[PDB]
Amino acid sequence: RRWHRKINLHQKRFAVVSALAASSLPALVMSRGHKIENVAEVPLVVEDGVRAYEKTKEAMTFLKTVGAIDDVNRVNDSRQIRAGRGKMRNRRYVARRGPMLVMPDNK
Amino acid sequence: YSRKPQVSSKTAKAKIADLRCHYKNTFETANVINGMKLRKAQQLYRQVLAKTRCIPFKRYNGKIGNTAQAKEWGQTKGRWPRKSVVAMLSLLKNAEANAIEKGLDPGKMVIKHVQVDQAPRVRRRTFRAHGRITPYMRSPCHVQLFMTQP
RNA sequence: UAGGAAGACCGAUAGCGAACAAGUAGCGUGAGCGAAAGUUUGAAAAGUACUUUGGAAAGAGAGUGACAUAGAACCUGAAA
RNA sequence: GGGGUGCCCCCACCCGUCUUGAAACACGGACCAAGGAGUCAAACAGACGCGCAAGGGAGGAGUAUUGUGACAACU
RNA sequence: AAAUGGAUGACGCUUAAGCCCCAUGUGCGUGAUUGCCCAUUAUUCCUUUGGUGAGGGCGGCUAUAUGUGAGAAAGUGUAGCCCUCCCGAUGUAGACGUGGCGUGGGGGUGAGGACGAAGCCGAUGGCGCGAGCCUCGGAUGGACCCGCCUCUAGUGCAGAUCUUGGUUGGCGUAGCAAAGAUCUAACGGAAUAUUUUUAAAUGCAACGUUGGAUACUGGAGCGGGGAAGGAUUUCGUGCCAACGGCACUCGUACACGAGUUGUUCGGUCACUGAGCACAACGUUACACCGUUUUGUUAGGAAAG
RNA sequence: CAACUGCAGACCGUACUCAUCACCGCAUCAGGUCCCCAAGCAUCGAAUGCUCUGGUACAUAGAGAAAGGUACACUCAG
RNA sequence: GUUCACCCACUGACAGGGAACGUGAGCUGGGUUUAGACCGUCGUGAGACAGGUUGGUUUUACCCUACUUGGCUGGAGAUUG
RNA sequence: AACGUGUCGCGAUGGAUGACUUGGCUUCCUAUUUCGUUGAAGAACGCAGCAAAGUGCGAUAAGUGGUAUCAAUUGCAGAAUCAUUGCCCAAUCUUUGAAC
Ligand SMILES: [Mg+2]
Ligand SMILES: [Mg+2]
Ligand SMILES: [Mg+2]
Ligand SMILES: [Mg+2]
Ligand SMILES: [Mg+2]
Ligand SMILES: [Mg+2]
Ligand SMILES: [Mg+2]
Ligand SMILES: [Mg+2]
Ligand SMILES: [Mg+2]
Ligand SMILES: [Mg+2]
Ligand SMILES: [Mg+2]
Ligand SMILES: [Mg+2]
Ligand SMILES: [Mg+2]
Ligand SMILES: [Mg+2]
Ligand SMILES: [Mg+2]
Ligand SMILES: [Mg+2]
Ligand SMILES: [Mg+2]
Ligand SMILES: [Mg+2]
Ligand SMILES: [Mg+2]
Ligand SMILES: [Mg+2]
Ligand SMILES: [Mg+2]
Ligand SMILES: [Mg+2]
Ligand code: NA
Ligand code: NA
Ligand code: NA
Ligand code: NA
Repeated sequence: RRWHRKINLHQKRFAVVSALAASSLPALVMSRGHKIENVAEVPLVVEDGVRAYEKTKEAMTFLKTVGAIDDVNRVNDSRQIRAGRGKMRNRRYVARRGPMLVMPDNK
Repeated sequence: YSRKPQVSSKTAKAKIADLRCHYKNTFETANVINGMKLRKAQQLYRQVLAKTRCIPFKRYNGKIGNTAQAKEWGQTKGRWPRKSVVAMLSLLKNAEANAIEKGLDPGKMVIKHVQVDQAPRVRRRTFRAHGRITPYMRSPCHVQLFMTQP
């Protein structure tokens, strides 16, 4: 059976560009389900000292400072056991999608 | 039990499961004593054994014989089922023993709620012409009753 | 032969014939053919001592357990 | 107002099928539960959606990566 | 002039309820132009649905707290953005449409659950033209599950002399009729001599052993021993759930224990027969082929 | 070499059945299945009938003059 | 084998038809019409012939109705007012 | 009158549905990777205190030996680093079978 698909290279780059622009409008961000009431200046840009953190405690303080902890709490409270046969097939829990953090590399 | 006694402190109950008697015969034998007294029901069973009276067959009468002794019950068909009468006599004796334990007087009890049901069947086989085999099945029954002192 | 990794798959008439003492029980002189069946009671056997009727099987009480219409092919328990 | 059971006056041939024509003295029809039949691949054509346009698009390979990593990015 | 008794549809009708024609309300040689009954037809009114549809509003300043009020979306399609108006509506084979219904799973989003999830039940009603959806009750259950947007498929049953299970009238019916057959007393057994409402008319029927009686097989035997086949059916003690198409206290049934002893019997040791086919040789793409007792293997040096 | 005497004599089978119930016919099925022994009287007799020995009362039974049946059961004037 | 026909007799007379060419889970099975076999004619042959001849399984009712007998028992608002 | 019919409450018969799943099916990867006359694969018979099948084993027969760990095994018995458990070097390995 035909399991995989081909997509034109230009169309794939068009889709990425459109999704990036959609993330810049707070009305579309709230409508998808994210909690951004305490954020300032969407799109949010933070300094580069973040890459030097070594402890998870430091990371959690940074998320609270910029107001991104509400979206993290939304994912935490939504964790639950999946309905149906899927829980027998190695996908037992479901959770929602939270914030993104984009980095210049894998460092 | 399908039904509940009105006064539980003056009632004696008894039941038997998977009794090895024909269900259709026991259905008629047990049904006739509903509403009777305990002593009157025992007397009728003794006279049926002596073949002086008969048990009326009202629902499973099929094509069975006619007799003069069925006129007492207002019909024409009846029989004298030996195995079912003996089994029903044992059940009444157990119910009478239960009443003695509770302190009641067996001479005043009146029978209420006789019920006969079909039990799981038992399978045998018989041999027919041209190399065929057909079922030869047995039909047991469940019986339950109680009786109250007025 | 030893290990590993998985799945937008099937879910006990499905998926291998076989989730079970299954290439077993059984069938055929033979070459060969070939099933049904979840022990899924309960968290724990705590699996009903004892009284009474009965030859026994069992019935009527008593008792364990949150539930015994959860009593042993014992979750739920449809239709004819 | 809805629901259940009975009654009265009126109306009312047995379902599915082949066939010009079935209520048929045409065939299949005891009852219930669970199963049960236009799918996947490959070549071509037309309609409709999307990208680019005298150009469009690759494939195979390769470059960089326990990380949503058999994905995604790049040539 | 014909074959079951029988058809103006039946009864019946003769100052017709028959045949051929003519009329019509209240008042038939004085009201000129509708005596009356019955349609999925015509006119008219209300509602739905679809259009080669036709028009209109949509730049919200009139004024207003509680103890005349709600809406208004620039729109194919929805609980249709709203208000007027016009025209069509049945249909086998067949084509197409639907912000049409329902089922298992993936990506998202939002909830529910031991103060009770799924499943199951219903004189539980409400909503929708409908496929269906939702609430209610359970004197049901005891651990998971759904709304919406999208992606995906082993996605919807009344019939195929359909497949697999279960249930069913017929039905306590058809039958259980070859081989002649049993009776009596005592004992055994829970299977009796069972009555509280004189004795018979209220515990029937049936089982084994022993004695007695009667009878059958009739030596080509329901006698006593073996082969083939079977493989513990043999024996003692116990036992009656299921099985011996009725019965059982009996049993080739079930349970627990026991039993088969050879220098001479049968077989091998230890013979040849109808025959078979190792070795050797030959053939075959390939031995899994052929020859191999008419005194006898092998182009053949087979004697230890 | 003929007598006598002393010692030792290996292995496997061995129960039960062989049939109107132990085998083959889906079964305790009126079918089928090889061999040996074989009494008295009648009589030509291994025909057929009855009997001592041995063996069996096991094959669902009880009550009981309907029609119509089956029978290895009969009789009928002219 | 017949339906039909034709003879012998009796008689008042020995008319003609229908009922799924009445009637096979009522019978019988002579005919017709499988497989065996013989003859004649036809065919190169296997075979053929509405030509002759002989031998050749006749299954099931216990259901509904109809009919024949046999019994039990309601009912006047034909079960109620 | 009974039989028969219909509706509701309760009880039988039967084993569907739901929720569970140490099973199947499909795809991918890694090795000091491939049996036997030094008698294989298969086939038979045996072995436990109580042991029918299955599992393990072979008259050293639910196991002997080495190694790491340490207090269990369990239905009832019974014994008290040495068992059990995992792994593996040294051994035993009945009758057959290419079978010689
Ligand atoms: Mg028979
Ligand atoms: Mg047979
Ligand atoms: Mg299976
Ligand atoms: Mg299978
Ligand atoms: Mg035609
Ligand atoms: Mg039709
Ligand atoms: Mg007709
Ligand atoms: Mg239409
Ligand atoms: Mg699926
Ligand atoms: Mg169905
Ligand atoms: Mg009878
Ligand atoms: Mg004799
Ligand atoms: Mg003999
Ligand atoms: Mg019996
Ligand atoms: Mg013999
Ligand atoms: Mg026999
Ligand atoms: Mg003489
Ligand atoms: Mg003689
Ligand atoms: Mg003789
Ligand atoms: Mg005569
Ligand atoms: Mg006829
Ligand atoms: Mg010629
Ligand atoms: Na579900
Ligand atoms: Na046809
Ligand atoms: Na008329
Ligand atoms: Na020879």
